[PDB]
Amino acid sequence: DEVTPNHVAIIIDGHRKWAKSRGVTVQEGHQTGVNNWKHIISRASQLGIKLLTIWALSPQNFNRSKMEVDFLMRIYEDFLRSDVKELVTSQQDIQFSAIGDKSRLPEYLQDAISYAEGLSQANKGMHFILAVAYGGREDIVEAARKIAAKVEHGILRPDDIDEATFEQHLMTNITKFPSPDLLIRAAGEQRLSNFFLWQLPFTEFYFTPKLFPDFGEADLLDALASYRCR
Amino acid sequence: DEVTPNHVAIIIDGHRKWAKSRGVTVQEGHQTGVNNWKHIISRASQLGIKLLTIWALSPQNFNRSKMEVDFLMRIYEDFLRSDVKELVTSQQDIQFSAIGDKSRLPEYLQDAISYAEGLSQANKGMHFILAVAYGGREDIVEAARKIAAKVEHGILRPDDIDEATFEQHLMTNITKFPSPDLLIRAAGEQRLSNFFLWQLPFTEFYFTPKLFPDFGEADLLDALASYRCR
Ligand SMILES: CC(C)=CCSP(=O)(O)OP(=O)(O)O
Ligand SMILES: CC(C)=CCSP(=O)(O)OP(=O)(O)O
Ligand SMILES: [Mg+2]
Ligand SMILES: [Mg+2]
Repeated sequence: DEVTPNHVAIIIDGHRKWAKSRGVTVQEGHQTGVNNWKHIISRASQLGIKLLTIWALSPQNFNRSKMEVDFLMRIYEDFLRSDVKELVTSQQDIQFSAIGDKSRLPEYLQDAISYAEGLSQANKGMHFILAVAYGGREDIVEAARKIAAKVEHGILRPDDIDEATFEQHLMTNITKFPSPDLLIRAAGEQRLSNFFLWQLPFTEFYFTPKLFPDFGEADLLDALASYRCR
Repeated sequence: DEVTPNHVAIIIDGHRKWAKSRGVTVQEGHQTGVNNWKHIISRASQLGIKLLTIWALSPQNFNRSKMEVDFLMRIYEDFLRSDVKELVTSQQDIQFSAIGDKSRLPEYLQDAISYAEGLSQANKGMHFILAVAYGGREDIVEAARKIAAKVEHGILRPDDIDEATFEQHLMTNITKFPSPDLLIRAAGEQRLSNFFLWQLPFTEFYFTPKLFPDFGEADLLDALASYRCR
């Protein structure tokens, strides 16, 4: 249909709460979370969603323990090496990109990223964006900075700045669907936590109490049925 | 306490639904809505909230019928002439400002605005912002434009642009609490509808099904008790 969102974005959350309640380590909470992604992605592809964004890491998250953050970075490298490789080379023909401040990830993660982006570069199936070291304020600031540089070199005048111009300097300029139709946030909190900001003026929000390690294909289906009801 | 938000913002909504269900005119839905404001404002003042923002009109709302929009503009002039005058001159000593594209309101509304802003100019009680012809994308765009002009005149260089700089060119630069701690939206929809965007990265969202003509002091209390629970 057209009652199918073009862009769906997901804030993952609840991994430590989940660990805690399972009597298990937070690293294991994280790993079980990330293991969900591939099925979520496949399911969104089957539903004819054109873009799925999973938010994996904010700039503020670099304030957690070094050990926690390093474990996440490796779990993500592993995801991009096994799971994403499968997705891009499967019949789903998924296109992979990452957005965020990549300069800020270790070299090994940056390499995993460019490998999966190269591998999937010509694919024509659903776009999958992994937003990693991505923050909405930082995106806007960085847009404003690029536009200012262009102003400084006479390439652009101040009154040329409109939404559309602004939109082309954001990190979402890699899609024609920058603005999510549907934003899903697991684990019950009702806030954006410095995810997309510019990109959300008419996005439908969907909040579930479900902890993300428990979040599956059915939970995506549920979010979509809410969406179709609005 | 400090478990009292500094800034609370409210998206009003549900007036036509309410009219419809009361068998009454939408103009009357709107009037009964706006009549709620003064008690909401007084209550927020009593609770020690430092800033309340009520969003009265978006740029997209200029797409409704001319008659509807004109009725709203007059209802707002009346609010600023009777109710706000009382609030600013009462012991609550409320400070009034309006934000948004004021150029775009009729002259009579612009005059009501400057009169209430002058009247309350030296007050020291709670700040009350009426956001009228205000849209979050437009705010960001207009910020970016001012900053670009300043770049063009050598007043600012591109790498001087940071959050803080960005924040000082937004329409919320009239407060030291630009970012709401708590955002309330009546009538059940779960979206921002092009309200604040930059200002919301850590704002707590509170959605009530209550139609705004039915929204009173108790509903503000309820939103605050949810907030204190997060
Ligand atoms: C999805 C991740 C990367 C963003 C962080 S959600 P969080 O638990 O880090 O943020 P809050 O502390 O819940 O506002
Ligand atoms: C509070 C007012 C001024 C903003 C508009 S809320 P709305 O009913 O105009 O917007 P939606 O159509 O519900 O997205
Ligand atoms: Mg968390
Ligand atoms: Mg409405």
